[PDB]
Amino acid sequence: NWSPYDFNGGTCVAVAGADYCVIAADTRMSTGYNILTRDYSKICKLAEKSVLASSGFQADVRALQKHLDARHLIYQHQHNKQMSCPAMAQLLSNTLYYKRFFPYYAFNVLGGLDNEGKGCVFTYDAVGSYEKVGYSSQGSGAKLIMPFLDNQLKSPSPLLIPAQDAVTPLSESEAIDLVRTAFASATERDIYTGDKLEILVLNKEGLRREYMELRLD
Amino acid sequence: NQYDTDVTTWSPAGRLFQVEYAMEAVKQGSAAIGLRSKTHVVLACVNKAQSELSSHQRKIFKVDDHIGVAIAGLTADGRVLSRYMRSECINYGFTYESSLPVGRLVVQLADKAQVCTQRSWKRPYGVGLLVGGLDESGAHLYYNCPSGNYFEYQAFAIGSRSQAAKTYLERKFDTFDGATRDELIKHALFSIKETLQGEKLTSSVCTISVVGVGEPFQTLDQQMVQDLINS
Amino acid sequence: RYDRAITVFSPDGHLFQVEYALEAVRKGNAAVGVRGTDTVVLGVEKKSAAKLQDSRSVRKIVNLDNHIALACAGLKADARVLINKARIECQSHKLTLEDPVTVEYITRYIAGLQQKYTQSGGVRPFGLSTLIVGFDPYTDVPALYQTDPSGTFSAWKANATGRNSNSIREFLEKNYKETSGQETVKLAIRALLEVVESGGKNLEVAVMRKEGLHQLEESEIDAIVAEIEAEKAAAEAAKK
Amino acid sequence: SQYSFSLTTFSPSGKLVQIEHALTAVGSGQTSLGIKAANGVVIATEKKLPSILVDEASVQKIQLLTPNIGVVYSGMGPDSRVLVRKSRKQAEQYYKLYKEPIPVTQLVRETAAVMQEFTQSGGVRPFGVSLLIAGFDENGPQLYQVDPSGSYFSWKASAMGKNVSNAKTFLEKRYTDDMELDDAVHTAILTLKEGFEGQISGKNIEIGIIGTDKKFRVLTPAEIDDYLG
Amino acid sequence: MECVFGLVGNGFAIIAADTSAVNSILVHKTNEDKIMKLDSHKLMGASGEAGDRVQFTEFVQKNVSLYQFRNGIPLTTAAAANFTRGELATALRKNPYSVNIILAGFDQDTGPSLYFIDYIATLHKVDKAAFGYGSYFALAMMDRHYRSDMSVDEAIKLVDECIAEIRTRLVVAPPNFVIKIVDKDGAREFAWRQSI
Amino acid sequence: SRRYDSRTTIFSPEGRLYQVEYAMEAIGNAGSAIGILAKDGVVLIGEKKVTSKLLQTSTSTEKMYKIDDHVACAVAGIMSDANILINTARVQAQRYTFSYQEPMPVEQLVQSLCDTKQGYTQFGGLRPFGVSFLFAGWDKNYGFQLYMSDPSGNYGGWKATAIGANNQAAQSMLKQDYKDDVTREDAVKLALKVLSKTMDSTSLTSEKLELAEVYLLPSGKVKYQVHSPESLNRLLTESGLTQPAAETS
Amino acid sequence: TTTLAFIFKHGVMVAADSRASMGGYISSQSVKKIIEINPYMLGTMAGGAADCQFWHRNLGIKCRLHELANKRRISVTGASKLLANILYNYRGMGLSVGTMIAGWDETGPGLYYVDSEGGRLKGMRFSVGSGSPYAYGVLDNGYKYDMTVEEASELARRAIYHATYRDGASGGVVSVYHVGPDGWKKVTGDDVGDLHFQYYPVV
Amino acid sequence: YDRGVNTFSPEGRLFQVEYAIEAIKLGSTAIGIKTKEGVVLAVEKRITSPLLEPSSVEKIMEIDDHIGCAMSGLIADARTLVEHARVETQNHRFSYGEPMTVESTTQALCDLALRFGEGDEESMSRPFGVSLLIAGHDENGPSLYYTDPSGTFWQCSAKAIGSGSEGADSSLQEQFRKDLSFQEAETIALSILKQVMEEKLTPNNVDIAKVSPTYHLYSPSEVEAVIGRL
Amino acid sequence: SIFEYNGSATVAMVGKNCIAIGSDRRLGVQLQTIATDFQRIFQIHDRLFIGLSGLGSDAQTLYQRLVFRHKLYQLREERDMKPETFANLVSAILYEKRFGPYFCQPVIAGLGDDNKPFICTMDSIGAKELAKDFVVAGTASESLYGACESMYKPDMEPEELFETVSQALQASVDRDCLSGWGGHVYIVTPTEIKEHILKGRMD
Repeated sequence: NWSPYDFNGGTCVAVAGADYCVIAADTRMSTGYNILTRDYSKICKLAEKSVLASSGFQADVRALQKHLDARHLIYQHQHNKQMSCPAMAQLLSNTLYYKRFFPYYAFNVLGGLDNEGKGCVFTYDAVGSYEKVGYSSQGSGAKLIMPFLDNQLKSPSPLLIPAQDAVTPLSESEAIDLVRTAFASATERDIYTGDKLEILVLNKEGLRREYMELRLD
Repeated sequence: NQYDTDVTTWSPAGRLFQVEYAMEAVKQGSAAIGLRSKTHVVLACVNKAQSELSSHQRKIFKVDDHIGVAIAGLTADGRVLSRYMRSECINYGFTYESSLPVGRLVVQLADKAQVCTQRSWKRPYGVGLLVGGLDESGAHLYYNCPSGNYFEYQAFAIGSRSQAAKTYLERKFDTFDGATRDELIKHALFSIKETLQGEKLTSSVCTISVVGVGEPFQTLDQQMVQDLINS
Repeated sequence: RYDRAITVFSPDGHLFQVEYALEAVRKGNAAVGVRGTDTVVLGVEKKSAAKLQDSRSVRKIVNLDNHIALACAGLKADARVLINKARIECQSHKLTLEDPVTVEYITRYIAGLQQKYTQSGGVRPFGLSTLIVGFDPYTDVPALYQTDPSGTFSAWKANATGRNSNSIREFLEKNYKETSGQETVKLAIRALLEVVESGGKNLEVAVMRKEGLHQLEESEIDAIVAEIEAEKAAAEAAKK
Repeated sequence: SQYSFSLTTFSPSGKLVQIEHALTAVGSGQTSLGIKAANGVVIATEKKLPSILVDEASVQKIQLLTPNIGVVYSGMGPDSRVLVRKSRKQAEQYYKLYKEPIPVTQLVRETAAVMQEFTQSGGVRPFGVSLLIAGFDENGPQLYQVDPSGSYFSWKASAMGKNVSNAKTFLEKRYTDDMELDDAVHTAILTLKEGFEGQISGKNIEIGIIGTDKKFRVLTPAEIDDYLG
Repeated sequence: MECVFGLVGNGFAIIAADTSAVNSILVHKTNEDKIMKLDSHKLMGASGEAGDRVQFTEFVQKNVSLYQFRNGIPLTTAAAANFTRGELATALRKNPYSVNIILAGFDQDTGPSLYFIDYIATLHKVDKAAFGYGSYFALAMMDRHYRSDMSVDEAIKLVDECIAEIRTRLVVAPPNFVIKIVDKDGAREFAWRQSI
Repeated sequence: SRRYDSRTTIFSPEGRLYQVEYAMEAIGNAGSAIGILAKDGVVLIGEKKVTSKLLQTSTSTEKMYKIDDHVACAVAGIMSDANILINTARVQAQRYTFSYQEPMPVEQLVQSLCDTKQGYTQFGGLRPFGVSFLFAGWDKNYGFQLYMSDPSGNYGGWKATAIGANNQAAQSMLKQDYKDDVTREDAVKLALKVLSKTMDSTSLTSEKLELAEVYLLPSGKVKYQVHSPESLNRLLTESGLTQPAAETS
Repeated sequence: TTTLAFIFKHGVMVAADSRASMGGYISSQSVKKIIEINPYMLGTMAGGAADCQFWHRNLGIKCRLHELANKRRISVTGASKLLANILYNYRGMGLSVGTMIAGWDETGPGLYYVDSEGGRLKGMRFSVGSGSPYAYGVLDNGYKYDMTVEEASELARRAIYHATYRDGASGGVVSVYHVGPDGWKKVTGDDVGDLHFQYYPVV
Repeated sequence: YDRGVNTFSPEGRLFQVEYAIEAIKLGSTAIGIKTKEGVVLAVEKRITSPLLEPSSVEKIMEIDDHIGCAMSGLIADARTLVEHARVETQNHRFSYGEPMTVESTTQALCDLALRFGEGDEESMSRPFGVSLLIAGHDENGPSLYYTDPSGTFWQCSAKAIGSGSEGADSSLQEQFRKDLSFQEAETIALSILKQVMEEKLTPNNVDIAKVSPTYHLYSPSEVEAVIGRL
Repeated sequence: SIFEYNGSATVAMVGKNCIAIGSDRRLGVQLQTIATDFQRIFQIHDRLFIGLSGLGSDAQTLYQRLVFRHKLYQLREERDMKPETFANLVSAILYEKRFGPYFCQPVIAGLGDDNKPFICTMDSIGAKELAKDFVVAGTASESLYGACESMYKPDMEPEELFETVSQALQASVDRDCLSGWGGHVYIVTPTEIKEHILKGRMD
């Protein structure tokens, strides 16, 4: 009779730099073919150096964000320190999988700075499996973004045994423009992406926030 | 005196002796101070290590961005009550996405404490919490005795040798209401000095944590309190 | 459920109920275990032979597993419960892990079980002190352990429990040597003879080979007893 | 609610003291007795009330549990009601499962087990009552006794309550096999008269009898008086 | 899918079974021995879902071993079969196991026996048994040549013939079969029938 | 509420549980019963404690109960608790015969009952069962068996043992007189002799006695049977005649 | 996905591709499908990726607790049996897990194949995943028990390459581990897009 | 009297907690010293008779790759605490993939200490008559903590528990220098343990453990070397 | 369905002072004939027999469970249970699983009281069918009804009753493919119990 899920579209992108991490996601929210709001933020700042950007069912996205925030506050109180990014990634994986048999309908992309200060981006299923990758994007427009990002930011795999070196790392001003271009191209061709683009640029100086105007129609 | 072995046995004088033993447990704690203005609460605690080599036991704690706790009495129960208060503040934040008012947390805490003083198999908590946080009205300071009662003061002190600090505050509490952050910090330092038995005050004996209408909870660092004491 | 702190601390830090369990152990049949290089003997004081007992259907030295055996001292009623749980664990370990339980593992399990009882609310401690024996799989190196009512355990070259446990323990402390084959059985029999001087008709002895347990026959115990009874008199006459 | 500590422990002599107090407590109850004729059973008890203002007809001490069976109690009244209710419940469970009346012996055994429960379970005292369960069934007349210890016996004749010894000796000397049901009724009435201070009347005592194969019926005062006349 | 079958000679009870463990189309293994030893004098061939087969067989072996050490006298074959049937029947309505069991054994005072236990928990003391698609061929051939007094040579010849037919006529014909015999000496492995 | 707790399950400074010892005392105050393990059977004989003349005595037994086709018991101690224990024991025997489909070997039945008793002996704070059992039965495993159970939840196999009142005198006479190869008749005679010699009153009365024997019928069927009063009279007369038939010299 | 493992003279090898796909989409080409449980023990990922990751993390934790308790590293048999039991407890819930537990015991090399159905096998050759049959095809053809590690590692790479070439759901980076007498090591990892033109030269 | 397990004494101290604290006074002396290089632990085994196998008497148990633990008091009740700590540390590794800090393990062990009681609210019916040293290394560097049956703990630079507490602590304050090289730190602990121990210090009579980066229980041969150095 | 998973034929029929209960003799997965000597009739005591048609496993379970209860009744009451009482007991223990029913169709027959026959069969949830001429259950229900309706007589000596039940059962089972392979007939009289095994079609 009734469906306990809804697909609210939007898309999130994360780009991991050598010393930073750029996370972006448009502010559109919708159901069916009508826009509910144009200022729904996908990005949540989970820790001082982690930032969760997720797309999918909005109620489940918020439930997951609040659950992780509460669990982080508990961790802070117990262990008297702020959860590192990879620990948050592991916690998120376990939390997603605990609801294996009634999953969150959220597609998450953690970004952040690890202990040593290198940006690290974790990309998730809806059931918990995750990887550490140099970039990612999830949601409606993800498939439109991936080919361009892949073409523009390719590095020898981390699994090659005679390690084949690494590609010249990209500075921040270039990752920002790359994310801008990705969302421009995704909005042109996806009905679920558009409005603004919140580009949280974590650094060693603390995270900023930037906005760009995507097309409305 | 035979009205003394079980909590649920009133004494013929109208007294409850196990509860009074719990309330005595606090008096063996170290001096936990607290003093309030209309915007700020300052919890200061005197630290007594059990040896030259061994270190002290922590007594100030954070409950959320706007509430702090200074416990006296046995620590095994201070830990459970602090964990409960943190959990409640987190749950309220989760449900209403707003900070839990001090007063309501304190009253829930007093209910939790009283519940133990009424059942045969349970025992009172034996830890006296001195809650200080923020409400829409501004700053607030409470005290929760293991008896399940709670009070509100412009300033207060508990624990062993807490009478000297209490007696200094009773001289100066008229001023706290309108006092700035620095003046409350100064009053906390002096109220501690009154507790020290002829020792010159130093940062190494007490820790001061302050919460304010614009500031989250914080425990002042070892060196800044030392520099302030050098005045 | 009935929750009452039967075991509790005495004003000087002692667990009176555990110590009374130990005393209940003192009153139990003497038992001895002598780890040898290639065998691990066990023995007990009474083989249930007061001229009328029908002891066909029960042995004191009990198999927890073809891998492992157990001798118990103290209350006989508790021994059955402890042995049943030990057997159940021996099987459940094979199920959960294909490997059979190593001697130290089952000893530790019994010990923790006893401690749980000395601390669980509303239950009496086991009044037992078990001797455990076996050959750790894939090792063929014998192993001897014991637990005590407190729930603490440790290995031994040889040991005794029950009445006169101390006297047997001194005998072992002065008479133990790295034995093999029949020599281990000889030492165990002598150690028991120290306290049960009415030899033969009272001892019950078993020997653990790498291939399992097997309990000596009356004729065999009598042969060993006669051997010792002759050689000891001979040695005493020679010395004196 | 621990309430799991037997209040009826073993005294150093091996005696279960609280059960003995219960036996005394029945020992101070009004007398009751029962005889089994060769062709039926009879049970009776004294029903003397503290005042005339008490309506004697509003309560009966002899109560039938199944049309074959009836019981008499001595000692505390309230406990007998508990036991009668529970015994009726068990009889009806038996009838539900097997569509036959429960044999007297089985009902007695089950009531005895109920009695025993309270002598081991924690937080309760044994029933201050002893029961005489009279029944007639497929294997002849039967009279069973049950005491707070939960043990039960089969008697040819018995009594309990106030004046146990005199009634007991009276029955022992006056009882005989082959006694008819009416002879047993007269004997029981005489035994009650022996110790019954005052004068017997149909409104002072209670009688119940089971004929041959028939139903347990509690005599009405209109006809008990005919028997005693 | 599994094939299993039994045969009771004059003083022995043979059990044979295919030894192929599969997933969908791949014979991950052809040495999978499925006939268990419950005791020195018992065999328990099982057929059914591999996980259920293994778990149930191990559970039953645990209980057999527990009985053995606790009392000192091993379970007689009929009692082992009845215990298996009881456990399987109780699980039937709560969390059914999908295992079909053939239990053989030898007891000095009774001789060889072979029990039929279906996954529905129907127990019967059969002269000859078989489970799986090879059951048709096995049963027909045994009926054709079975006698009540077969020398182990004759019984093994019969089992070889049954194996050859099962290979020739089934489409899921497994290539490898194991043959286990129980006699006065005890449960044992008789021979391995390599085909490949 | 604590002050009302007797703490039944607890160790005394001696290392022994008081309530179980009081239970053995309660057994000691109960009627006597003895068991004789004969070559061709097992015999249990018991003393009906309550012996008022108004007792009906038409009931077949008061102290010996059938637990299964192959096992019976003779009870001493508080018969109120013994009823519960025999109900449980019959239940346990049938539970084995259901699971395994064969008679439950006697030793296992004894052990299961003793494990029931030890539970009350160890945890829960309830008084232990003040009972003690003699078990007679037959197995394929071991043939005729006789076992004795303490209220401690401990048991042992006995060629001949006694429980209840005046236990030790009968025990001693059994030590002095029991021999292997004692057959049916010899076991019956020995039991009657030892009991009456242990009784306060000679020339016993059938109304004050119970005799049961678990033997094996020619066709391998364990047949338990309790003697009718007239059979008791015949045995009593024969024994009261044969006792002087030996004491004459 | 296509993963294989086989015991031979000098130990047990393990190989596996690196593709992760949903429907017809390649969500990634860099999933580590050989899961380090223990410096002596490697599991393998096949079927649900979340399920395999989670239950191998649980397996690692159980093995660690067992080591701490018993002061002895759990044998491959025990680890395999723990995983089999754990997955059996979830029998009907629809998990997807097929994982070779390759390792080295005190008693010699060990390799076991475990399934979400609770089925466990022990063998000297296995391969799991969609490209299982191609891996077998090449592996059974080239396999010999006496071959040296330097060519066992080449066989394990060639088999997975063939599976990737023929199977849509498999591909990416062939990652080959060697679980030697002491412990394992990543002997080689190559990119299938380069392997193909290594084996079939452009000319 | 039948005072409850949780009864407060007139001066505010739980009785059973005091009676438990008394129980550590009877336990073997166990001593540890923090230093920059790492942490050292030692404990008298109390090998009563030569038959007893020395190696099987373990009083220093690993909680995790970086957290030792010296047990004193009732070693039966200490096992349970260490098993709880092991499962908690592994859970934290499972739930974050990083080692649990030492101060949190200590606080994890201590949070179990006061759970006792009656009334089916907790299975434990009595305090743990065990006081532990927890020697570990984590992001904060070497750290040493200790606990007592009062469910409390506190970091210390050097501590000695069990029977010799008072003497060992006096000798430690007189000598703990805060510049100790690990070499000096372990000889100091062993020299203190020597005087307290009635029996002569032998390789088998004592158990030494170094936390340093990774836990290591000294083998008998290694103990002989440092006994000689002393 | 599930009742004809095994297939059975059981009949009961009342003579003068004798009762006869018959049955088939074969176990089958569905049409496989595993054993031609199955037992559907069980003696519970002299003068009381139960036939348990329907699923074989349910039958064995109910038989063993009924033996438990009956023996415990003999020990507690000291009388063998009367037929009608046993039928009521079986009805109760079948109805307890009203929503989990045993797939058995028991037939109960036995002399008792003043040597008076008793027969009844029950629904799978205990609805009793106390009859007086005859009762039939199993897969050959209709055929047995016809054969017995056409072959019964009011009061029949033991030999006539044997011949009639035998002919009815055999002629009614020959018209059924899930039953046959012999027969097993009891003639129970207040002085004698005759247990016959019949020569049947083995096809």
